[PDB]
Amino acid sequence: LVNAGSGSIVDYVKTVLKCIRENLNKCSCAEKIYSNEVAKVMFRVNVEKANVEEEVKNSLEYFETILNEGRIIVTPAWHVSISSALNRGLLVELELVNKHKGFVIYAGGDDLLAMLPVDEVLDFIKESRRAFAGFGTEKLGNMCLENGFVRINNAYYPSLPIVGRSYSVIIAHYADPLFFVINDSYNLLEEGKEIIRYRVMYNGEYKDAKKDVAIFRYQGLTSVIPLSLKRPIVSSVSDFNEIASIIDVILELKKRIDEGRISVSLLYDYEKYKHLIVASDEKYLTEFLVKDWIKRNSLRKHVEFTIDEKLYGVRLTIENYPIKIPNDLISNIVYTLRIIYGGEK
RNA sequence: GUUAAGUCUGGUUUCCCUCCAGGGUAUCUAAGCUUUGAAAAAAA
Repeated sequence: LVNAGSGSIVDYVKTVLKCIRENLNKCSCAEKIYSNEVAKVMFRVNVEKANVEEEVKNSLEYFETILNEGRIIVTPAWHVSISSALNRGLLVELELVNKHKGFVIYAGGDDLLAMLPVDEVLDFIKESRRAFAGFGTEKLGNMCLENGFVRINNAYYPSLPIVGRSYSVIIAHYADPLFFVINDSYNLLEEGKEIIRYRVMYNGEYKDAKKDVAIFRYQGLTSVIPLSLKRPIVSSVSDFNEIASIIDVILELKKRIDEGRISVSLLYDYEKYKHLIVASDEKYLTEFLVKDWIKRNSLRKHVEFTIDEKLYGVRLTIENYPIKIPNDLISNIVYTLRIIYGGEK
C-alpha cells in the first residue's frame, strides 16, 4: 500500500497502517494522525470545506476492509490492467515462441500450448518465464523489455512479475497418439501444480512453495525444476535475475556436456554420488562432493563448473501420487538432462 | 757314608645371540558402447 503512493501521501498512510495493535485501535487512531491531514489542508486551499469530519475515517476503514478481510479490493481498473498485461504478454510470448522453431497451437498469454523441437525447450522456458515477468536482452518484436515493464518504443507498460507461471514439457514421438500426449500434458501440469512442494527461501526460514514448477517427462522418466525458489517472486530489481536460474544452470551444463568438456557419464556416475549429496546437511561438504563428481568424469582436467549452493538443500515433496519424482534438486537436474538427451537418438 | 735312579700331571667350564625395524608411499579403475533392427492396430 504505502510503497504504491508517491509524495507526502507515503507518510500520510504509513502511520494508519497496522493501527489496531499500535496501542491505538480502529477508529480511535482516526484523529491520532490527523496532523498530516490538517497540516496539509492549509497548504493550497480551493475547496469550500477544509473541515474533514469524514475523510480520514473512510480511508482508514477502507484499508481496514482490505486487510482485516485481507485482500486487494478488486475494481474494474484492476481487471483491465491485468487483462491488458495478459494480452501484451501474450503477443510477446508469440514473439518468443516463433523466435524459436515453435508452432503455436494456442497462446492465451496466461496460458500456452505450443510444439517446439526438443533442443529449444530450455532457452524457451528460461526466456518465457522471464519474459512473462519481463526480463531478457532483445527488442522482441518491436517493444522493449525492462525489469517488470514492457516499453512500446517510448511507453512503459506494466507486466506480471509477481505472477508465478508453471510449465510442462513432454518429449513425444511423432507416432504417439496425440490424444494421450495432450491429455497427460494437461494432467501432468494440473496435478503437479498441486502435489509438488519444494523447499523455498522465505525471510531466511524455509517453507514449502507449491507452484512454479517446470515439469519434464520422457516415456518413463519425469523431472521437476522450480522456477523462483523465493517468495514473493520478486520485490527488487535484482530479484529478476534469480528468475528461472536453475534451468539456466541446466543450460550451462548441457553446453559443457557436448562441448567435449564433461562426459555424459556424468549422468551415469551420479547415482554413485547421490546418496551422500542427499544426506549431506552442510554446504562445503556437499560442495566438495559435487565437485568430485564433476572432476571424476571430466574430459579436461581443468573444467571449473561452479554449481551454486542454494541448489544443495532444496528438497521436493510429493504426497499421495504414484509418480516417481526425486526429492532433491540435483537429481532433478540430472533427470532433466537425461530426458532431453533421450529424445535425441 | 757311598753309589743308582727320577716318578706323576699335559685344557677345563660358561656364554652360541639380545633389541628395533616385519613393510611405507602412489595408483583403487580409465575411455567407449547405454540399446538397435523387425513388429502399431490385426482378421470374426
